[PDB]
Amino acid sequence: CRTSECCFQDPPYPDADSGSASGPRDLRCYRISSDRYECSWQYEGPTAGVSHFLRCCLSSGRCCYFAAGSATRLQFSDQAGVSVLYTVTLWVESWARNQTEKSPEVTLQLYNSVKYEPPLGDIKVSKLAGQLRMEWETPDNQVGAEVQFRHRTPSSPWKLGDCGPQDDDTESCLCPLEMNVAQEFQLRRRQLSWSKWSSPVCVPPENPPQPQVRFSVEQLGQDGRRRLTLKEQPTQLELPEGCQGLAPGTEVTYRLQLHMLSCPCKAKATRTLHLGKMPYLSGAAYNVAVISSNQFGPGLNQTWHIPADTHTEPVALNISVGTNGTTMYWPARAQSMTYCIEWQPVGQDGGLATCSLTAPQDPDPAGMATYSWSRAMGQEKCYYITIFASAHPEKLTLWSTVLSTYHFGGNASAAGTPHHVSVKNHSLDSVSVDWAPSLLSTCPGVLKEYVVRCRDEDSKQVSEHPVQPTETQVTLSGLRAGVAYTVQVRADTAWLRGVWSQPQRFSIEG
Amino acid sequence: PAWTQCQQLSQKLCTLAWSAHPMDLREEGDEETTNDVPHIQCGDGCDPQGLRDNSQFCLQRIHQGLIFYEKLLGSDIFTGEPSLLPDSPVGQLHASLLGLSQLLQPSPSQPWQRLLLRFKILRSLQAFVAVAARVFAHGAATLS
Amino acid sequence: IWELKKDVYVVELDWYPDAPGEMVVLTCDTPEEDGITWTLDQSSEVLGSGKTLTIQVKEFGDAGQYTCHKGGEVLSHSLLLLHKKEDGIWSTDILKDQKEPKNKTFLRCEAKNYSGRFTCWWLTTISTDLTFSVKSSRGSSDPQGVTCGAATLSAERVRGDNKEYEYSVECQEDSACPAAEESLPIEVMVDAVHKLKYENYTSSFFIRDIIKPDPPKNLQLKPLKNSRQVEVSWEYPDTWSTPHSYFSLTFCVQVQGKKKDRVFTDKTSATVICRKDASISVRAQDRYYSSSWSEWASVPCS
Amino acid sequence: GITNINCSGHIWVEPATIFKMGMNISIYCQAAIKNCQPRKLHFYKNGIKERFQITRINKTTARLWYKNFLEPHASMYCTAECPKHFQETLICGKDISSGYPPDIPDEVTCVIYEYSGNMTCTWNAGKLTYIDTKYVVHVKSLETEEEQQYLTSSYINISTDSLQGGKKYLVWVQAANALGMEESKQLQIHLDDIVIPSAAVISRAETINATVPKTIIYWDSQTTIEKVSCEMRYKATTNQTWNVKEFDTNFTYVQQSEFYLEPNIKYVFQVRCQETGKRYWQPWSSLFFHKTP
Ligand SMILES: *[C@@H]1O[C@H](CO)[C@@H](O[C@@H]2O[C@H](CO)[C@@H](O[C@@H]3O[C@H](CO)[C@@H](O)[C@H](O[C@H]4O[C@H](CO)[C@@H](O)[C@H](O)[C@@H]4O)[C@@H]3O)[C@H](O)[C@H]2NC(C)=O)[C@H](O)[C@H]1NC(C)=O
Ligand SMILES: *[C@@H]1O[C@H](CO)[C@@H](O[C@@H]2O[C@H](CO)[C@@H](O)[C@H](O)[C@H]2NC(C)=O)[C@H](O)[C@H]1NC(C)=O
Ligand SMILES: *[C@@H]1O[C@H](CO)[C@@H](O)[C@H](O)[C@H]1NC(C)=O
Ligand SMILES: *[C@@H]1O[C@H](CO)[C@@H](O)[C@H](O)[C@H]1NC(C)=O
Repeated sequence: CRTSECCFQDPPYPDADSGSASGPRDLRCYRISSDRYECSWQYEGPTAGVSHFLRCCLSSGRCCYFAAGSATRLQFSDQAGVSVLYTVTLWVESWARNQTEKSPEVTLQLYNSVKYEPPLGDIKVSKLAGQLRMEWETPDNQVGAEVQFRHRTPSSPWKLGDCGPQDDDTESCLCPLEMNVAQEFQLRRRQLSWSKWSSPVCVPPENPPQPQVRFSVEQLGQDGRRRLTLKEQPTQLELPEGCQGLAPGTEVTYRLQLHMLSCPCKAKATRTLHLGKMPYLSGAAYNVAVISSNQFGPGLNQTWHIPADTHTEPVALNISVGTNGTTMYWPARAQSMTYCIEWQPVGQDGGLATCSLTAPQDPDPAGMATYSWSRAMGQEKCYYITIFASAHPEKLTLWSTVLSTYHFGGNASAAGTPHHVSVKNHSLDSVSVDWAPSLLSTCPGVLKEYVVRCRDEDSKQVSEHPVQPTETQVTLSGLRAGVAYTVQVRADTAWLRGVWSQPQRFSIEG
Repeated sequence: PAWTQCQQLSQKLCTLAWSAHPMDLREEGDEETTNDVPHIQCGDGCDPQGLRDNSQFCLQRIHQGLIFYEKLLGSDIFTGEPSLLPDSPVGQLHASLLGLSQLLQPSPSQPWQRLLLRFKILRSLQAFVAVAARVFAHGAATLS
Repeated sequence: IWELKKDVYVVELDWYPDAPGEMVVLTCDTPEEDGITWTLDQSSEVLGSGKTLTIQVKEFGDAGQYTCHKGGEVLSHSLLLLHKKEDGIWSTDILKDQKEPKNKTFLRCEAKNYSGRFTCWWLTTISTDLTFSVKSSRGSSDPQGVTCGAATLSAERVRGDNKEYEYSVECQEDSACPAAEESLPIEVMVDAVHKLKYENYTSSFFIRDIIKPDPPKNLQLKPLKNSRQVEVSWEYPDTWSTPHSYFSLTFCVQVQGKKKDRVFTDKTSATVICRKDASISVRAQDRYYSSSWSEWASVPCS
Repeated sequence: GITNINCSGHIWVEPATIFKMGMNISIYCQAAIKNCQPRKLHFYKNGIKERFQITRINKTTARLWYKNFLEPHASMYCTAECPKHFQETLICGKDISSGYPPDIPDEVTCVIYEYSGNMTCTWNAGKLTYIDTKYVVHVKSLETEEEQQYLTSSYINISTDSLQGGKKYLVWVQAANALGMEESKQLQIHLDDIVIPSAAVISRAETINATVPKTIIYWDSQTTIEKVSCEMRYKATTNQTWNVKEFDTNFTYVQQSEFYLEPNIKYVFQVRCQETGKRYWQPWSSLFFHKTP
């Protein structure tokens, strides 16, 4: 009559007298939903032109049948006429090669034969009160089930346990948790037939492993940058045989956190990146931290410190000290460049660099960039100065070093005057001129050379000779005995001639 | 009335009342609210035609509702324990309500009942402050 | 046993195994008294005789269209729709559970504007012999007038091994006042009938609670010359109520492409920046009562 | 109702609404909704649904069981889901407080203060009871057997001129709350012995440059008691030890006292006194800091 309605008429084939061994067997009927039932059987022998039929007979004695065709199972709803609140008798009749083969009868109440299904893969996992807790939504129309679990580690077999009664919209199961090895967990249910074991649940360790990684940094290029590179990758976590390659949600996530130690006067100096995206760094100092995390949270992090570059470059840095403040001038690299200037007093072990940030600047008519501050670099002292710049100041990975050099603050001409200058008779025609190294010698690259002046007081003749910046002793020869002489020494810089020391008057006695 | 200030402060009132109570429980026996809570019904002249005809009828009802809701927000339901934070938005609600009522026209309960009472009062307050802010919004663009 | 409609009766049942069912008496609607015969559905076998009929309703096999005859002619009809009661909980087999925003949400109703028109959608996987019947009213102590039309089919979709059918119905409030403050809610009462199984559902709401305005209309973009900054221009949705200075809408604008842009403008225009192959997407919400957001209507950045 | 909450049942907790802190409690909600069987009960705690650990014993009543209940106060109400209604239906609620029974009070002392017309009494409280606890002070005479009872949340004073039933009295305190009550030991007092004089204050301090540097400390007390003994603590600011000396002082004039202290060291000074022979002493006076030249 219909695909889902029992026909209360005779089957269009005679009854089974053959009794062949091959045929339908194992007829079981379960209730899958609130108003849908299914019946499944197995057929023995070849399936060459075999039509199966499901037969039912109610309490009143009237018998009906379904036209299952060649399928091995059938579904119907409670309005098909098959009684669901009472006792029915179901048996399978199969027609093949012009013969009939019946099946053993099964007598049951269809509303009671319910088979419960394990959880449908969507199981939540969590850590509560020192024990692992997993929760799954209840399958539809399958409330009230005894639930039983089994678990194993990579080094242990299955262990059986119980979670307790389950009578809610969502279930739960309290399980022990391992510290460093992962676990596999499989789950099954039975109503207050036991269900088949679930798909595997895999659980990662509560504390993620420390990131076992190694880094390398390139030498500072002429563009002012150097790239960071990963030398060693993190070691893979040991997973049980049933969890290997299974459960992507149990994977450990690694994140790289960069902290620029230079330019501390900036608004933000930290940025988080993926370990697969290696960044470019300037000649500044940086701290690099790697953080491991999983579904339970972050683990122990490892941090590496990258030191600042110490190379000194001879760049035309002009510093002018005015009545209202000090101004710095240096060659600009490109248009719309934001500059960060750092200076450290020489000899101050562990002293923090003073940071100054400029607005975006374009090269001036002389091709120079400028920065001014109020009265500040202390006077008569040497400073190590490093300048960084970026066209995209918000991107820490785009900052580059402009210059790195030493500079003497204040009046270098006056403060650089050679001290403790002494003249001693060496021979009847020569003298020794010895002096203490000027303050400029403590500033690498600032002291260009010394100059010695000798004046004969009787003839008024003056002679000047240049001396290397590393020499503080010279012997002057070719002098006349009994004559008065005057000597002075000065220290010259890359841009200014120094002030002459106090004139020392002497004469050769012997 | 001062339509622009009233409109902007009623906007403040709407956003505060929706910040206070961003959930549901049904009390049996409730079939006759009647005169317990004044409401703006149809026929109080708060539709645009009612505003363009005569605003006094609508503003009278709005002021009565406002003073009722200040009396509710100032009783032991919102001052008694569990005591709310003065920095919590609830305290701001009473100040804004007092402001609106000023610019317009110059039973004891157990500690467990007060959560439910606060929720039901905020639920009614949002529904009333919506139409109040609407009628003040329409005035400041037509009846200027 | 009670009456649902003319010549249709609903029998309640306690649905547990080996139930005793209920006792049911049937009476033919005729002034005659003798020579009365009865049949069930299309079968011609006589079940009983006389003006009255007594049956014991135990299962769907005992329910169906009962007919009384006299002289070989059909006198009247009496249909029996069962109503399963499972341990005090009635059945919800017919209408599929949407489970949003909470469980057991069977009817989902929405309104585009404030004028008093709503529309309820409900989902089922049952294709044939299905017959709905919707009635509605405002309040229950002293109901007012709300009229609902016939329930038709809107769209059909396939999900999983089964199908899925979506129905809808348009209802209008008779004495609608778009500006008032609602005090007592609306009731919707659906009578789902499928062959011989009767079910019946209910939903209650405030009109201000179920408002979802239309996607914003007439989206046009004009960026600044040689600049990625684009100002967004649109108009209020057509179906929204009027005047727009009373029923005000606060908007939302995002920029999505393949870095999150979120702005809420109470004015009909705003300016953002489009990346390469991005889309400007716009929403809407009633400004004063946060009912619900609107679906995105978008055009792409080029 | 916007001003009232209607209960639709009842709720009680075992053992009681008030109980000892940290015990195991059981909350039984019995829904009494008319024309409805409760689909699901749904307990709440301060508006937060505690979903875990519920047992549906039977259709009307479900049980929620707590382990180690550590809140001083919590609002608990139980709700229900009716099959036809959409919102949860409230059944009823209760408020529960947890604390401790009171400890035994000790260290009972009482003093008359000079000119005050009062006796002040104090006693220790013990562990925190976390609930409303009340103290009852009993003052019984040894001579006329008359007892006077008094009430405080903390401490109290008794006026001197109410103790006319002789001079030998007996005082003890009683601590009371809902979870227990304990009594203190009985303290014996006599009004002559318990008098403490008026507070002594240091005025100034100067050091005299002599052959040995002498530092004099200047102080007075406004008492009228003829016989008074005192004690004073002096120490360097860098030292932790105290140095105390005894005096017999008559406060008709400002008493003077010399000290031999190390130069260029800042010292600190404090004083306490008592009626000679009496049990109680004054508290140490406020800290006076002085630095030798
Ligand atoms: C949704 O479904 C529920 C469950 O089926 C349904 O509740 C039932 O409603 C009917 C009709 O409202 C109730 O039957 C009534 O019961 C009262 C109480 O005794 C009687 O007085 C009524 O008698 C009248 O009607 C009879 C038959 O028409 C007449 O013979 C009589 O003379 C009276 O005129 C009537 O029997 C029934 O009790 C409830 N069920 C329960 C469990 O309460 C509800 O009505 C449905 N709602 C919608 C909107 O579809
Ligand atoms: C016992 O007497 C003392 C002395 O008068 C009271 O202490 C004073 O109390 C008042 C009122 O609170 C305060 O304004 C004073 O500052 C307190 N003085 C001191 C020195 O503390 C004390 O309160 C009395 N006890 C009781 C229970 O009232
Ligand atoms: C249901 O449970 C409560 C509490 O356990 C009990 O007092 C009662 O007798 C039970 N039965 C009924 C019908 O309430
Ligand atoms: C005596 O005690 C009472 C309270 O107990 C207090 O009000 C009064 O001030 C006290 N007397 C003096 C002198 O402090």
